[PDB]
Amino acid sequence: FLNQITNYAKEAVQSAKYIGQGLSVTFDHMRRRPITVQYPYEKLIPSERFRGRIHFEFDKCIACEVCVRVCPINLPVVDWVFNKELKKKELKHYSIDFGVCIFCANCVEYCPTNCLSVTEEYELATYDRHELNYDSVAMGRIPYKVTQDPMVTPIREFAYLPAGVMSGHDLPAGAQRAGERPEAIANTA
Amino acid sequence: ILPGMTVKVTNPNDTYYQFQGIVQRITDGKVAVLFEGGNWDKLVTFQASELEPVV
Amino acid sequence: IKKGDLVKVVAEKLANSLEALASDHRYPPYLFEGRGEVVDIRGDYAQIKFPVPTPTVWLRLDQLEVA
Amino acid sequence: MLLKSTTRHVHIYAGHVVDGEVHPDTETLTLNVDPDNELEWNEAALAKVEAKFRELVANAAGEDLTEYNLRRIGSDLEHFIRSLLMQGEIGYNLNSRVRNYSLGIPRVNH
Amino acid sequence: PKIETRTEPMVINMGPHHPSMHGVLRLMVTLDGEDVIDCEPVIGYLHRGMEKIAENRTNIMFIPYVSRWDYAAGMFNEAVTVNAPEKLAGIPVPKRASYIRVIMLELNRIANHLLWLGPFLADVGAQTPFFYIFREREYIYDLFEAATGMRFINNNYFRIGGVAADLTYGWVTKCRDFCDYFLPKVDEYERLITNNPIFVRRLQGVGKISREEAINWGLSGPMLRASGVKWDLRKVDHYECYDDFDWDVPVATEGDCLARYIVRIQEMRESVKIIRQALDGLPGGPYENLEAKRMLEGAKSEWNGFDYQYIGKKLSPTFKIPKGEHYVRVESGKGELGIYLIGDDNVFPWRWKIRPPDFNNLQVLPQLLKGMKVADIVAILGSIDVIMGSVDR
Amino acid sequence: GLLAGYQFVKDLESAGALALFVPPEGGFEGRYQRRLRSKGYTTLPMSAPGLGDLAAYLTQEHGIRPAHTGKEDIRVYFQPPLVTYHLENLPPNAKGLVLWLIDGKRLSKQEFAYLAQLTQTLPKFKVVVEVGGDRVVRWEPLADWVAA
Amino acid sequence: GPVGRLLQSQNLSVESLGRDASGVEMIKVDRDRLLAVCQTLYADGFNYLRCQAAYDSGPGQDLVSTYHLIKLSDNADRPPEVRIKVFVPRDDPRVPSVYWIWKTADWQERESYDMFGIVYEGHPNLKRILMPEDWVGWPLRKDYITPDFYELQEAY
Amino acid sequence: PAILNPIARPLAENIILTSLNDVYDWARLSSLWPLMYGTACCFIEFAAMIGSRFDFDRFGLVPRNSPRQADLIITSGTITMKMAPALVRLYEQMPSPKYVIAMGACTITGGMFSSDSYSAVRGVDKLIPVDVYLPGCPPRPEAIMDAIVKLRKKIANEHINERGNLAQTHRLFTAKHKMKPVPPILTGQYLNAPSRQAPP
Ligand SMILES: CCCCCCCCCCCCCCCC(=O)OC[C@H](COP(=O)(O)OC[C@@H](O)CO)OC(=O)CCCCCCCCCCCCCCC
Ligand code: SF4
Ligand code: SF4
Ligand code: SF4
Repeated sequence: FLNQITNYAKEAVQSAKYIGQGLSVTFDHMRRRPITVQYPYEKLIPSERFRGRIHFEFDKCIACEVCVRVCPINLPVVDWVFNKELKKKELKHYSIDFGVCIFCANCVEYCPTNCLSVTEEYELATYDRHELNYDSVAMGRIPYKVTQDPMVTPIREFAYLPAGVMSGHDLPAGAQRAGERPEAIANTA
Repeated sequence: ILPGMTVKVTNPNDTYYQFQGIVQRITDGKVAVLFEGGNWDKLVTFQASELEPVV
Repeated sequence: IKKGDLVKVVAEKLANSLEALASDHRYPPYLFEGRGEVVDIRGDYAQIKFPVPTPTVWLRLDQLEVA
Repeated sequence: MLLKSTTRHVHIYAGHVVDGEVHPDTETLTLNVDPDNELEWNEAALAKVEAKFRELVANAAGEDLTEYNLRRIGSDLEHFIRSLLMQGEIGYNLNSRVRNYSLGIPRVNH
Repeated sequence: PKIETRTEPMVINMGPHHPSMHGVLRLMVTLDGEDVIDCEPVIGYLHRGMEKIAENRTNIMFIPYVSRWDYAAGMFNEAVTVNAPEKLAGIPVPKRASYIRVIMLELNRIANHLLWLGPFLADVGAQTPFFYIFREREYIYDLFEAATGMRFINNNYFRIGGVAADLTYGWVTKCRDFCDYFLPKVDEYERLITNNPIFVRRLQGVGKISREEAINWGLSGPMLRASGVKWDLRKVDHYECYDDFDWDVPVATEGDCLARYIVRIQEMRESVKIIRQALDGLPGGPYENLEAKRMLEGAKSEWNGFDYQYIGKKLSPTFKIPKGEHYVRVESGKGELGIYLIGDDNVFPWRWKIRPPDFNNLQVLPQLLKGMKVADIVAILGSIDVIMGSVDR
Repeated sequence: GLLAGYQFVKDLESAGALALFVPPEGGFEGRYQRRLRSKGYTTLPMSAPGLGDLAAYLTQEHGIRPAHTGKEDIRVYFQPPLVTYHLENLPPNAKGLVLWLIDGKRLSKQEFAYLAQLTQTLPKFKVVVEVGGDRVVRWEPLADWVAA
Repeated sequence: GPVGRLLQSQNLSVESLGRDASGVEMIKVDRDRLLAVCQTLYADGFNYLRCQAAYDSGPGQDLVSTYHLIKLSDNADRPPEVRIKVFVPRDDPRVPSVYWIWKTADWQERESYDMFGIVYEGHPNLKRILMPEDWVGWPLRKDYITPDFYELQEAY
Repeated sequence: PAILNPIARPLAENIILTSLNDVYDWARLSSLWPLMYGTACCFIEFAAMIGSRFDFDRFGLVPRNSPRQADLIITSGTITMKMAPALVRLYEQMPSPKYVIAMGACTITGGMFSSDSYSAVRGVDKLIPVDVYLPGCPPRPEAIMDAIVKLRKKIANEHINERGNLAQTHRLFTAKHKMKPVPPILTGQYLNAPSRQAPP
């Protein structure tokens, strides 16, 4: 009967030591700096693979209706007419809804004359949904650069740090893309 | 510069270092640069003093 | 009736048939009179596409009407 | 079991409002038209909506009390409301806190 | 108020909100005190009708839908829906493309195993693995956003011939840094449980799933390994050259929540070892060495061939599949994923039967919730690792 | 805090177009937007990135193409000018109208002079454009921002 | 193959089929010999029921229900599997339940009854789980008319 | 008429009342207590903001599971019509100064389930009045913070004299029907069923 009492005392002192170790690691966790970012004061750097808005050009277009069949919902419409003076068709209007858009960038890939483009815009907040049918002259505007804005602070993500950084907040050097670009390898080696 | 020529970005502060692009249009002293990486065509704008012409 | 023609669905044969068992005893107003597209004709059945956001259905040949 | 089906404008409750609450009763269907400030109303179009609701509740006879038939009645009521809006009748009001065109946008005939 | 306390059993209706981490599920619990007698699950608040979507849809228009089937990893459904037509038509796949495929599949399996012990440890005790596990998954989010462009399922990345894109320049170096950093984080999570208070004694005898009952009920996944059955589907059928590296299947003796925890804890280290051996493989090295050997050497001398390419053959957007049925099996993070596809020489397929891994494992939940306490209900619901998007679909 | 008076209304009635610099961390233009309604102006929220062309949407009528899924045919919706139809059944007291653009960063400087001429052509509606701001609330003339 | 000879050894007349691409083979039983085939197959092996699919051969053809059976081992290279095909007409969709043999398809038959409308004799709980219980009609048929609702119309 | 869907046509204040209205609006701008409602991966994207990487707490928003102490609801995910009266009751059980932020492409419109679907609700604006829409499939958490910023810019537009809009009119109507009584629905009765242990 006494062995159960000694086992209970051993479990109690082990639980007290576990509580003390939890207090020790909690006091250890107060030493490190916070690793969060501020908005809209410290905006993240968009990578070359991160997609966004779809930009449309009205000059390098032939109205061939190829990317409409690639889209599962067929959101870009082609308002093409037939002209009797020429032998081809011309585009009149170009509209696309963005509230039902998946943003997967599949119509941009199947394009030989690169008529669609990827634009680094994600800040889209509107009080009404009826204005989402964007016009071609509205999609032909200049994107907002995060570098040229003097009020924001540029900070890269985890995979854009030189030689391996676990925090990625100070960045005292100007190096990026840890590795080597494939241009100096042909010069030296 | 003219729209339709190949330029190169040479800014050591930005992530895109020595990337060949295609100029789309010019307005307000800003140049739209179309990059060709992989199977997706991205368009990142820059300034007029950031790029250098490469034949 | 060919590929890509205007179709009109009548409701005189759909009282007691194999297509009326899966139907829930009622019919919407766009199925009586309106517009419908014919996708393809494989065998005796034909694929009917409706302008409403609804998946395409399959009907018989002796159940439609050209317009 | 309190059977009801409401989206934004029609409220078909299968009970009876005594003072401020409802009790389960399968003998009375209470209709509430446009509870939120989204459309301005009158006394003639609301009477036409009530007459269409009486016609729709007189059409559905000899059927079981389920959610599907009550939702179909509410959908026919909202379709009647949308066709009354498209007919050339009352519409939106510029007095709410939020203005979202849920039924349609004002367009031009010609 | 009318609260008449009688001597009848109380029916507890757990609503379909579940505002901690769970989706939509209406649980009706019938009890008579401090136990659980009966449990009734009601679903139907997340069913979107995926089988009607694939009735008139091609392969290039079904990728976001099949990635939005399951919202945990997603790339397993993409991997089986690029494996079904390439086996129906007989199209080969390069070895480097399958290496990239198995690397991305194991890297999604790492995040899928990481999103189980968060709420499972949050609903039983202290709420401080939450921020660190979400930081460790945000590392994978930033890695995948630098690699492909997005953090999870909204990512196509797969075609019939192969992968349309390629890896970036620093992705292999940051992946090596992540394999350097991920191992002490899982040793800390195993040391959190290998010497513990009554957390070990709380979930110690609540499940008690036997072998023959698990075979008769049809359990597949980590529960079958916790029961003591070595039925890893990657060992039965070699999916994409799975017989080249070292393997070890963690098998537990008894079937409980602690055993199901430590099997996934060991499986994290096994996946780390598999991706480390995959980085030890890669016949041709990173993209820098491949580009240097392409631009330095000749045009078609030794490097540029059939095995080391982007895709190998550009497939048509509207292509015809041969007539016949097909079924493939792939071990996923939850269980076994299968697709029963029937084609009849057309662009749109006839029948798209989907085999969900969690809908077959949810049948043990009426058997598991019997004679247990009220506080064990959420732990039992979190131990099976089910997803409402997989059981509703 | 800062007890703001009635000074934005006089600067809006003196000029034809104004540009205010707000902090983007929260909201501070709502106080002036409420003071405008207290003075007797009808506010109209509108987003500056999605507008198409300013002339065809503000003076004449346009044609919107809804996104069809192949179920319906190609249809066109005739949209009237927004500020004209807002000015038609406007007035309870007939004082004035304002137009507020939320995100005025994604715009070019070519249409700003046309908007500053359009708000001076018809003396019944004003133009308020928002800029991302620098640490303080300050107002500037839009014509001076165009000319400089 | 071997499963056809195993069925023929105990005096059972079935319809033998071939392989689609590789691996699986199909055995067709219509209405009556399914219980006897399952009883003589459970004694040899196939203790893990994989899945149950249901489809149509055409818009006016009959229902086809395919059960997937596979034998289990501790550590084997490639255990052989098989498919069992039931060709039931749509006038009387009566397929007998296999819940007492294997407890895997306890909800799969319920899902098939909700999708296509197959009445399974001997089912403990055959009700609606995917579709609502007040919702009538089978949504996954070749001829399914959708009623018009306010949430089911197009978004204006 | 030549105009479809027409719109019907619908002053000195004090400084102390203006300052009291500024204080009353600043309190709602500073507290902004949200509600966490999510059925899909958009709930995971919302929970990624609660972690210590983006710091969604620093604006004042604290996570609450109660639909009674939250002046803002955040609907997120693919919405089934069986969940639509649940969302209607969860919106109606909230207090009167409530706001709606709809996050996602399948929430604000039909999304991907707008071509061939019969169960997904094509738009949450048919159910609850949306104040700030948020396109994206899935949207960036910085875009969710931008929607929070636009909601904070929209809250300060309210007035203390025009506060008489947060109510619902009666418009009651009473009519009779001739429907048949339905048998009840199953409540429990799964394990101890007479057709489960005894084989028929
Ligand atoms: C300078 C002042 C510092 C004062 C700090 C003390 C406040 C700590 C009180 C603990 C609050 C939490 C109680 C939860 C405790 C908990 O949840 O686990 C209690 C745990 C229960 O274990 P079981 O559930 O296994 O036990 C019941 C079962 O055995 C049933 O058979 O064991 C105890 O009963 C032993 C209690 C020892 C508790 C020791 C507490 C003091 C530890 C720190 C000693 C500090 C010395 C400092 C020297 C500088
Ligand atoms: S954007 Fe490309 S695919 Fe679309 S119509 Fe223009 S040229 Fe053709
Ligand atoms: S990104 Fe996808 S959904 Fe959006 S327009 Fe392109 S093809 Fe259509
Ligand atoms: S919008 Fe995309 S991410 Fe959000 S619920 Fe829909 S499928 Fe999921």
